[PDB]
Amino acid sequence: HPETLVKVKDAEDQLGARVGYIELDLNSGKILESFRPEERFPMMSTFKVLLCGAVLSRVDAGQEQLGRRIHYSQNDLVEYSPVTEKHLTDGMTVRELCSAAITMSDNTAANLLLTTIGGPKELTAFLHNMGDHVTRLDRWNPELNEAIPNDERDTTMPAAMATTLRKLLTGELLTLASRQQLIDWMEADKVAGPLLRSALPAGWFIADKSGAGERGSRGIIAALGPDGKPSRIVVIYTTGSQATMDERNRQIAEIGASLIKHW
Ligand SMILES: *C(=O)[C@@H](NC(=O)Cc1ccccc1)[C@@H]1N[C@@H](C(=O)O)C(C)(C)S1
Repeated sequence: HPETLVKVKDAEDQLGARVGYIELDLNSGKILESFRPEERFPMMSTFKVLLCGAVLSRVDAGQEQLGRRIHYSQNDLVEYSPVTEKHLTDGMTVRELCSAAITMSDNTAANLLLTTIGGPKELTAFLHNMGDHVTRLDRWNPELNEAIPNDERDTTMPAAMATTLRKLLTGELLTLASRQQLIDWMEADKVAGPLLRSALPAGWFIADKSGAGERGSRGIIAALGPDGKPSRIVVIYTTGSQATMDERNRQIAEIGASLIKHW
C-alpha cells in the first residue's frame, strides 16, 4: 500500500537519511511494496540470522552439532556480549550461541559462530550458493558495523535480504526441523521491543532480528502476520542519520504501524 510509502518517505525526511524498505509476500515471493529495494545498506546484526541459517545447514548435513560445546575466553569478548560474558567458564553450545546471537544480539556469540563456519568468506559463499549474489559478509564484529558510506562490505539490499529470508524460512534449503528452530529463535528476539513489535497487534505473529551500527545505521528483518502465522516478510534498513537511537526506533515503529494499518 502506497500509504506505507508515504511513511517511509516521511521517515527519510525526519531522519535525514536513506531508508530501504521492502514488503514481501511469504507464500508467493511477490514484492508488495518497496523503497530503494536495490540500494545497499549495512546488514549490521541482521546478518546473525543468515549465520545461524548456515550453521543449521551444517547441522542438517552432519558437519555440525547443536549440542557441540564451544569454549572461549575473555580474549574473545567483544562489545555487547550480555550472554557470552556470563558463560566464560563453562562455554556454550552451538545451539546456545545461536540463541544468544539471535535473541540477544550477543556479538561474541556471533563471532564464535562465524569462526566455527569458516569466517565471513564462507557465510558469503553459503549465500551465493542459495542464489543470493548480493549479500556479503566481509568482517567480524565489531568492524562489520562501521557503515562507511558507499562501502559495499557487510551489506545487503532490501530485496536481496527479503528474498534470502524467504528461502531460509520456507525453502527446501533447511530441513523442516531446522527451519522451525530458526523461526523459534527469531520469535524469541528480546531486544527488538521498540521496533516493529511495538506496533504489532495482539495475536499476531512476529519473528525478527534487529540491528544497529555506526553512522545512524539501524535495521530490522521480520516475518510477521495475523492469527499467529507469518505471511509477509518486511525488511527495513537505514543508514546515515544523525538522529538519536530513540528517533530511529520511532520511525521504524511508525513504518510498522502504517504497514499494519494498511495490511
Ligand atoms: C548489531 O546490529 C549489533 N550492533 C552493534 O553492536 C553496533 C553498534 C550499535 C550502537 C552503536 C555503535 C555500534 C547488536 N545489534 C543491535 C540491535 O539488535 O538492536 C544492538 C544495539 C542490540 S547491539
